[PDB]
Amino acid sequence: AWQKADQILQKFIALSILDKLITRKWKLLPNDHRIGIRNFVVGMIISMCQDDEVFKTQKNLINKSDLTLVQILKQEWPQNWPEFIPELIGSSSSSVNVCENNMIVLKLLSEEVFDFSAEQMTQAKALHLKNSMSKEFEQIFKLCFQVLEQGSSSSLIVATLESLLRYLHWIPYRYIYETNILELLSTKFMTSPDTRAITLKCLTEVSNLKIIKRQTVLFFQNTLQQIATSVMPVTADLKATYANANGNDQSFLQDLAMFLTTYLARNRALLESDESLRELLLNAHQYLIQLSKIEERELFKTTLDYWHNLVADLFYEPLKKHIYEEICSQLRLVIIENMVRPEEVLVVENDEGEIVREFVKESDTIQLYKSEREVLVYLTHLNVIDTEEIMISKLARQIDGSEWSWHNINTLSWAIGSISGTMSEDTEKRFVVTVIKDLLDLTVKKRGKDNKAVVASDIMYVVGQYPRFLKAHWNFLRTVILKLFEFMHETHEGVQDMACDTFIKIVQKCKYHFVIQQPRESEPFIQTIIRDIQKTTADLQPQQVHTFYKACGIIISEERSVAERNRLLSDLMQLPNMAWDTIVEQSTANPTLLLDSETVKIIANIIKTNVAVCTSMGADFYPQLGHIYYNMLQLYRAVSSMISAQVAAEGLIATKTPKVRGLRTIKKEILKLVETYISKARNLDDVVKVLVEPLLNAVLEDYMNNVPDARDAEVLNCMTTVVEKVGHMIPQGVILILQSVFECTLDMINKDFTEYPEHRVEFYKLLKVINEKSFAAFLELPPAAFKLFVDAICWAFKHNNRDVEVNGLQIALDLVKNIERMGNVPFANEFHKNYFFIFVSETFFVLTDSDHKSGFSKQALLLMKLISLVYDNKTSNQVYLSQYLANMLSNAFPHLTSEQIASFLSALTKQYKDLVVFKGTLRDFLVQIKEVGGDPTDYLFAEDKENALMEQNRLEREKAAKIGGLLKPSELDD
Repeated sequence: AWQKADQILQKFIALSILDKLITRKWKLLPNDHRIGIRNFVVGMIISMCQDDEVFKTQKNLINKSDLTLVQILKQEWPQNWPEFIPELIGSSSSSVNVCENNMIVLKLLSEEVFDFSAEQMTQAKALHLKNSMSKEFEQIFKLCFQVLEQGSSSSLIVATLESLLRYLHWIPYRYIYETNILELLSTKFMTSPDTRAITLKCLTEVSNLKIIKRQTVLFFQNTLQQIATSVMPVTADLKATYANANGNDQSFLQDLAMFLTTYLARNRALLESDESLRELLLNAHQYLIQLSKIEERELFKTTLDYWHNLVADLFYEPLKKHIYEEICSQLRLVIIENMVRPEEVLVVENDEGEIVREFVKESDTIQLYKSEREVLVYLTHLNVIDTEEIMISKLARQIDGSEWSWHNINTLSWAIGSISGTMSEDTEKRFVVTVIKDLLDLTVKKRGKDNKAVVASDIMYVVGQYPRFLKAHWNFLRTVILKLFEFMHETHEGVQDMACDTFIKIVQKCKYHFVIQQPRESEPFIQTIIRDIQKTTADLQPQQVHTFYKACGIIISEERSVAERNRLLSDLMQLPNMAWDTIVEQSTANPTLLLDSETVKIIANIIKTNVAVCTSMGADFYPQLGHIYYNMLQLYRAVSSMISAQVAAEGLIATKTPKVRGLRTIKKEILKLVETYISKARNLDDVVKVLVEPLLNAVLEDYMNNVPDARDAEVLNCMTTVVEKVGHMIPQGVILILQSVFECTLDMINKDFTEYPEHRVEFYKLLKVINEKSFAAFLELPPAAFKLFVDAICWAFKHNNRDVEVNGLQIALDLVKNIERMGNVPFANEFHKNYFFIFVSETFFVLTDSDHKSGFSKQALLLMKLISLVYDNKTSNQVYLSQYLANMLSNAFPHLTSEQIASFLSALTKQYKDLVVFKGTLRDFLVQIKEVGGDPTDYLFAEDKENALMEQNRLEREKAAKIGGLLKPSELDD
């Protein structure tokens, strides 16, 4: 029906008609109608553009005719339109407006077919397009260059530069460097403010090509000269300029930062060698120092990434450092004055200059901090005298009041804390003594809740970053702890939270010092701490009280003598054990207390207190656990009746009520306490003899018999740690666990991939450890349940959730490993008959699934082991498996010919020992197979590049560890 085209032009739904044909019926038309159509569209576009009024007030229709033309080139060009570019050039010299619109065409075309993607052009497919279509990237360049030499129109030149940028990566590099285009860009087009932005982007892009030495210097020289001349001198206050600039000028300053950093990262060594370009070198860095003062996240990160490169290089190569000494001096100041907030600092300034407890934990910020800390640490090693001097003289100006402000004391505190590990122990000692004296003196000077909160957070930050100093100076340690206790009485919850966090952080390093009796002291500080605990912690929220008891438990586990450690534990637990004996009394007399918010809250917080101490004490917590254990399990049973009663009485809807939520929190914390102890228990035979049976008895039937919405995923998690630590010697216990949680949980999660997301995760963690530690339990299952196990396994690795998929694959691998192990036994024959093919097809399906971007390597390994399971067995039915696989491949890839299927099948089964080679075979074929079709292929290479990055990070970390201060104390063990 399309035929009525050429006339309507030579229009809203008229161009829409061609669009439906080009996208759905184009490759059907003979070469006849295709030459005709492409010609009358290039024709009528040209007509519109030669008329000025149509050109001016109509760019909207010229736009979608360009989009139409692009859709044509995508299909026709180059193989069936070998002379499009000549027809482009030809028609361009005939009219200025045609030429400009032709530039827009070039741009849109590259946006559609060339720079659809760009960065990952480091590969064979784009390298194909580049040097095979070289002849007409040569033409596109030549057109752009000729237009730039004799072009007049601002909008034309802009359009030309926009397409240039789009094409720079395609053009034989010869043409960028032997032409005078680089001189042209870096002078005339930097001078003109209309062309400036795009020219800078172009030149940035040039610093990213595959590489002349003289020209790269030259264009940088020109560009810097033209900025100084036409835009702003190196001395300009860019922080101010930026703050007051419009959108265009801000964008320009960002582009300048990008240009300088990218050029200098690549070409710095060039400029360092010739001691004639030193000024230009320092000048470009001086510009970046100015840019680095701008208050804008992305501009700041852009500069910082570059400084990190520079100063890491100078530290490893110190003979270069003299060159940049003044630049590094300015940079210390910029960084010290513009520190990102460490994650340890829990109070913040909002919109209305209110000091609050941050809600949000931004980890975009955590990476910015990490990079800034490293820059400051490298700068500190480069000049530790300058660094210390800056920080101490800045602190003096906080103290004399001349530069006092929240912002200034914060950034400086954060910098001081961020360089812990950079100094010798001696230099650090003198440094930290002064800083702490000054920050304490600020806590006395600066009154009001706000002041107090700001300065408290800074002093807590600093002391928590210098445990090495505290460990060596018992007097400062005690004083610092007493001050933290004082902070725990402040009304600001952010300050309290940080006081408990800092207490914990220092105790992790200094615990020994709290347990021994110090000279000058009547008793170990842990004794004093415990006796005053009720006073010390009276203002804390329960969550902070739990941290405080956690820190005490870390100190108590330093006492290696049993009677004394047990008595410290008993003393620590006096308050929660008193509350526990009371509430156990009261609640068992009147079980409806369990529906009371306050009572539930009391119980939950007792259990949480025990979890917190157990987390720190591990195996040493047993006397306390054994003190509450039976009443705790009775409480669990009692709370479980309450919950079932509300469900029976109200509906399912009961689980949404606060009463039932409150009741389940008790069950969840009890399961956490027991999981936590069993995960660290040393006495495993006692765990089995005394703890396990009452635990399974209290928890398993209750889980099995509850309604789905009232089953706690925490039961699965507790059972995973039980099986993991003692599963090897509770075979009956593991069978009960399976019997109680297996079918009923599988029923909850086998309808979709999303409902009961924690049950899903904890279910496959539990199956993986059962399959591993007590595989015999899966044989005590009736065959109907084994069948369910096999389906559940496949179901798991069908998820896109990594935290389920990885376990499904592991369990499939452990199961096949097992079946491989038993050889020619009845069960293996059953497995082949009933389950082996399910695993083969389900594995191959997820492995080929383009939507399933996770897990390639392990899936390939499982397919390898399945294939090995048959072809490595001399008496198995091998040709049957080859026929099955030929059918499966034919079905997955219907477009392959029989010989292509043959060749894939044969390469697939040729070897099944070396995973690296197998993976490569599979990838080679799947990439070829999915090229024809356009399906995605990177998922195939993603596990590898994620593994190379992790290796890269582990190497960096190992180097960083040798440089004092790069890793913070908390990251050191310890």
